[PDB]
Amino acid sequence: FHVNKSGFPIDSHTWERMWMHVAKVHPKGGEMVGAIRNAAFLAKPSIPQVPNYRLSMTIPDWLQAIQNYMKTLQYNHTGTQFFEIRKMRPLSGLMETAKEMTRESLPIKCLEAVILGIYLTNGQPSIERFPISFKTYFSGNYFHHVVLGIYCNGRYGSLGMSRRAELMDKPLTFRTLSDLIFDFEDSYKKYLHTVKKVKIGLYVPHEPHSFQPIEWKQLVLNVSKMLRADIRKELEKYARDMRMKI
Amino acid sequence: QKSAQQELKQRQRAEIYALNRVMTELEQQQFDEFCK
Repeated sequence: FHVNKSGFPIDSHTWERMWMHVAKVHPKGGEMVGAIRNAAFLAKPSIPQVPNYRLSMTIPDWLQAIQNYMKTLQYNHTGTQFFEIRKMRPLSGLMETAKEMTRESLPIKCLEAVILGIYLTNGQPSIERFPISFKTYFSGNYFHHVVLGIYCNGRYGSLGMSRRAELMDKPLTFRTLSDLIFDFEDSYKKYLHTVKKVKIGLYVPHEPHSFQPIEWKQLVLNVSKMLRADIRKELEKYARDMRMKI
Repeated sequence: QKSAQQELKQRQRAEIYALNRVMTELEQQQFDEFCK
């Protein structure tokens, strides 16, 4: 799990460490890397068009166009995250990074996608955006994951990106925040993950103050220690607090 | 200057997507060893 901090083009140290990582991970490692590096007839990958809301689109079609765009960039399986995201940086600067991702047009992981999703939905006030972070346990280790929760016309859904199809986008059909979270919990268990912690942020402002960051953990729930009824109780109370702007 | 680096950016992008295809297929095969 490396992160590219050298910008673009990627510098030598970052580039070579990526290649050594994949050489090690892949069973046919050295043969594989030699087949790609300096290969002479590599396809030039096409550059997908950035989605942009039009009055001629329904909101679900527009958000599906956003999710399809992220799928076209692809989930980043190389081990090197290509765009650095510093989570407490002001939104103003994060939006410059999101713009950069649409320009360089490379594979992305879960945090990059949350930032992209904010960038691509800014300016449509009928959509409210808030991050949902998961801490899970699987065979001896803790894993971290984040998606963009959305609320629109009285329904919850999400956008996101993951190595799993069930841990990302959810359609606008959940009637409560609890139903959305419990769907993530039930999906996680298909993969023998136990959810240890759920964190809900605040609504991401469409017009943030110059210095305003994303708030990632307004609500933090140690879910593995609580019963279903207590979890839903807390989620519903926080969600109504959000919807009221309390 | 700002031209040799564009050539390098594009070269790196083509190799990144070739690499990502191979790694995606490997994860899909290891994940299938899990589901089986």
